[PDB]
Amino acid sequence: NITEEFYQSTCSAVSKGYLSALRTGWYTSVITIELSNIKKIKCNGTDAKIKLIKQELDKYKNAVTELQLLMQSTPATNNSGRSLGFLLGVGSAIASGVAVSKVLHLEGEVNKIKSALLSTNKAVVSLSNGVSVLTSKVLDLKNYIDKQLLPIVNKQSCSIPNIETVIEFQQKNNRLLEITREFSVNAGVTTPVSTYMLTNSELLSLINDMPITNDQKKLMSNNVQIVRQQSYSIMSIIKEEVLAYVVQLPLYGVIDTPCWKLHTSPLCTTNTKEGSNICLTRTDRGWYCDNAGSVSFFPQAETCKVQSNRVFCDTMNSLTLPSEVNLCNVDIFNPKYDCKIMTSKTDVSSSVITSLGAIVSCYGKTKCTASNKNRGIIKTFSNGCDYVSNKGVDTVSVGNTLYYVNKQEGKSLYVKGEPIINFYDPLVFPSDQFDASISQV
Amino acid sequence: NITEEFYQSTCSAVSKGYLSALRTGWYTSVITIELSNIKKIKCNGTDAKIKLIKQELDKYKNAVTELQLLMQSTPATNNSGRSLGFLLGVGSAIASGVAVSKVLHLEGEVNKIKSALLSTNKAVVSLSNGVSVLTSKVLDLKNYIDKQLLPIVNKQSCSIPNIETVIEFQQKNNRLLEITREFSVNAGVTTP
Amino acid sequence: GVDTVSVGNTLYYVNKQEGKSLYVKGEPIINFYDPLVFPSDQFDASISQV
Amino acid sequence: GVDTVSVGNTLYYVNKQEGKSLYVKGEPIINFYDPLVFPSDQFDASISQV
Amino acid sequence: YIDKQLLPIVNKQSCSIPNIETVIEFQQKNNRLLEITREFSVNAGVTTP
Ligand SMILES: [Cl-]
Ligand SMILES: [Cl-]
Ligand SMILES: [Cl-]
Ligand SMILES: [Cl-]
Repeated sequence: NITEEFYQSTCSAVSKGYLSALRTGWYTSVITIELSNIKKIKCNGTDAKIKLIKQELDKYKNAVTELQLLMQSTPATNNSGRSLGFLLGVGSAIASGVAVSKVLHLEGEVNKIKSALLSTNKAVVSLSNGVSVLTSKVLDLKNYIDKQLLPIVNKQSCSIPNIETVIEFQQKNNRLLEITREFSVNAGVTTPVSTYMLTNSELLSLINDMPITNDQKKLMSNNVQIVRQQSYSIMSIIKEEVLAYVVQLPLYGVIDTPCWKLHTSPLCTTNTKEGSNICLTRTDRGWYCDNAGSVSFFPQAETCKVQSNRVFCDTMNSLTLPSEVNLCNVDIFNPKYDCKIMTSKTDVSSSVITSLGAIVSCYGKTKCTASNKNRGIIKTFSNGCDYVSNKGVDTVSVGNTLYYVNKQEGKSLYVKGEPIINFYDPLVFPSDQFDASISQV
Repeated sequence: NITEEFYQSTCSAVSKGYLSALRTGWYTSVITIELSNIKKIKCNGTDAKIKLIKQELDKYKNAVTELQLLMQSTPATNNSGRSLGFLLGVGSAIASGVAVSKVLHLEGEVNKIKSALLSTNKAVVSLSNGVSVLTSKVLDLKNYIDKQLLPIVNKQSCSIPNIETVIEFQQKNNRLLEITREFSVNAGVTTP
Repeated sequence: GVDTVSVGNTLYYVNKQEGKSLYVKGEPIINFYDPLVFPSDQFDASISQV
Repeated sequence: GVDTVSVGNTLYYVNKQEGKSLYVKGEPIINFYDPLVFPSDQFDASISQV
Repeated sequence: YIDKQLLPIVNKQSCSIPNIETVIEFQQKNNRLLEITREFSVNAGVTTP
């Protein structure tokens, strides 16, 4: 159950009650498509059905050629001031998948995988470097072409195939064309992993066969759409009648730990004289999750995805902070943690839509209200930082900007308190601390 | 007519003459596709045209199953120093649409919409919360499957369909597959 | 009359939209400040704050 | 010889690109500054500006 | 004709489904055999004209 508290003293709000799903590691599987090595199409027969097969077989060959050009390259990808995102480190997202992909280029490795998938479509292979991976065969075009399409290709006659075969081949070949299509506009690396790359059935099956915890299996299976978004597909090799690409799946080593979202907004004095005011803003906004005795902090919004009451985050875009970082919500002047803030003289009106309400920073001549769809305006905000819950409120207006509030169910608590900006003498207040803290000020 | 002035004193330039089109609010409509509830495909006939229909009908079922898994989740999305972007507030882009979506989960609301779109493909429905929305039916696979594909599915015979029907069904079903495709890689929320 | 502009190793194509430009001459305001007391560490500031 | 690096709760995989690294030893330059007069609010600065 | 055009659909469990034009063509070629047999069977093996 989601709850929320607004702190009038620091113009901020915390949303509690969430459960964690943090990607901590990676699992790499090798997906294969068995290809038919065919060059020639020996047939002088000008039959329309033969022509259609020839045309489809031509797309097949171009895809293979196109993929071979992609294989020649080494896979790579590249993954505000009121946020602490600049403090983050820089990881290499597909470094694990690429490491596996490089092994696949070694001679014998390809033939090793093909041997394992000879009788079955699912196997575990020991790679020459000494790493085991789940290998899977999702499509056998080699079988279909050699079994259904050989007499119309390998011979001058060329017994004209039925129309249903022409349709069927286009259906089966289509997946190869789409995979090639995605890789070719993404330089061999795609994310999220599409259903062309890995169908819902294949992914669910892969998850079940992943030797992970039953909780992780359940978690990933109920949130496949999120798993896809946190996954990469890496074109590896197309060699000796087999296309292979590495699918890099998220590993959730942290599950069901409490998470909370911190919302922040500018806190300024409200003197009538324009420009005689000083401002203060908490800069530690973002997602927080308890994690191994510390706290994983995610400054950027893109990093975390919320499903009902569970938060999916990526640890690569996080900081590991002392748990005392939470003290900034209760006592920003606490002696255990130096709470991060920024100062300014620019008192501009704005609103932050929270999980269960809205924070309004209203300054100057700005019209700031909250409304119900039926009644209309039910609250007019005064200058300063204020808050309203989503219960009974549908929209909030700050100036010419109308915000819809989240209609998530849950209780809000208004924690009254003197705005801390009132504690500072404007005559000696440093209003040029773009990245600062309580003690630094 | 566009004009422009450069101010040498402050190293800046202003381009005038433009007309506004500002998004100030949101309008939410409910788009519907009538689906045929089919499980079984009773037919032992190994005819190639039957096989193609079966395969296409299998994609249809997987799409439905895939969408049902997506429905289980609550929709959400996340929408330099020389710019003042850091001064901006933080809205919730799909808060209005999601609010409508939640109403649709309430029992009776679904049947209420289906009743309005019974005779027409365009109607306005009063939702139980007290909000009216334009509702639209853009595809009726329920009609097509039950009218063109029932004898080849509901019975052991299974009178083999013409090749043109096999083509036609793939054409109509394709849209459902693509919609499902977009939702599945976008966690149920797409834009544009 | 201009199609491109080059600054260092960077070539910019200009927009070929039709319309009149006006060059408003004026003393660069940076010349009004004494460098000895000029605060050059105001990342987010204003005229009065400087 | 290294495959991963862990900082706090964050596990980074390292690039397995082949190539030689050189560790150039040297006194951390932060040790050269007196903290009593060190400007720690220079968001965009330089050696001489500090 | 049978051994060249119709063997895979007869000699094997698969049975790669033949095109519709072959179905038509075989009926055309086979027809003559059926008619010859037809004439002989109502004429006790001797026909004239
Ligand atoms: Cl045919
Ligand atoms: Cl909105
Ligand atoms: Cl350019
Ligand atoms: Cl990593």
